[PDB]
Amino acid sequence: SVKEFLAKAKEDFLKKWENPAQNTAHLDQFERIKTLGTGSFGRVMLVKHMETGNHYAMKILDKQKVVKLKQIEHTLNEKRILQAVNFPFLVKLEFSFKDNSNLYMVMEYVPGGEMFSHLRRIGRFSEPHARFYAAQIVLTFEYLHSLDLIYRDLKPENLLIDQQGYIQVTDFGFAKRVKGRTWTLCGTPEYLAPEIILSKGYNKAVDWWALGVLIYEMAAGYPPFFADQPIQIYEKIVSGKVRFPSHFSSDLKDLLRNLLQVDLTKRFGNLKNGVNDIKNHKWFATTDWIAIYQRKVEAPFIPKFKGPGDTSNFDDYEEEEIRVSINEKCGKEFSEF
Amino acid sequence: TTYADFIASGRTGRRNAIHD
Ligand SMILES: O=S(=O)(c1cccc2cnccc12)N1CCCNCC1
Repeated sequence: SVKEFLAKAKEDFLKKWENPAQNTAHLDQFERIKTLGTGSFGRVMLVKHMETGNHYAMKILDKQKVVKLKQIEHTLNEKRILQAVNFPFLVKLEFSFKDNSNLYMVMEYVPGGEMFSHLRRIGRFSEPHARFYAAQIVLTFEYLHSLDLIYRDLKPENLLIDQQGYIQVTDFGFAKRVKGRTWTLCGTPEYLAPEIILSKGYNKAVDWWALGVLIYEMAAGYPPFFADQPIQIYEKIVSGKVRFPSHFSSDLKDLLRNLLQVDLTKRFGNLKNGVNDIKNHKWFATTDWIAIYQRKVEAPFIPKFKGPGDTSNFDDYEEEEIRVSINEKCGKEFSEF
Repeated sequence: TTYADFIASGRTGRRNAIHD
């Protein structure tokens, strides 16, 4: 009954992957309000659809800069995935379009902010708070992995909190739809699995490694491997020498011990029972997996929200002007967008 | 402590990715 859902979710995703969507909107249809996020080739803005007064997050990619930073294939892949996926912890893409200068992606505004701000502010989450989030990530991965997607970019900076206090995943820049193995050095240091650092040729097991780092970081307040510099973090990672704070329950230690397992072939999520080893684990004994899927569980933390189009859970960034050029830029490279 | 060691690394803020 979960396997039928996935087989039906798989066929849905494959249709929308081969026959998708293009120029569903235009830029003067929107009032630009404030920047919610920056990044190397783009920015994300809270916009207001003038026709309807509804608010969205608009992601604005500069075409020239995307070409400079050799990210064409990543931006195209993010868009493609986002219009083909359907799951309650994955953000919805409402419109995409482009002009002479820019690529645009219009998504649902998620007003609760990054988990990251929340976790640095409180310091750590208690085990049940941390478990609530974990459980959402465990189902999301189960979904994406059945589609053959590896996510690769899991960290609190990339998890947002909605109005109900549940998680939304945005950022499929690095996700890759493959069966078998892949070899790219990519990700964020604290969260890179050992096989990635050792240039081994790796698989979806990396994502469960990342879930362990995330569960640890959520319950501790800090990641399990850090240092001044990437290199010295990587040395700690491949050693597999985790120390756990004393407040960690023994049930958490046991799971964490099975996710941060250096060896691929005894890592939870990569064994024969698959994702079921994580779901039947004792740390998640009190966890109702269906009720989580249906969003029917009172969240233990709900972010403050003062009305539609409130940005109080986001940082302030330096507002820049939207430059639209009179000349078309990078038209061939971005035809499929 | 471990907390204090983490502050001493300078990576308590938003962490960037690496690319190729
Ligand atoms: O907060 S965002 O700007 C953001 C992205 C996509 C959709 C969003 C919807 N609502 C709020 C923020 C959103 N974001 C990009 C910056 C890096 N952190 C991860 C998410």
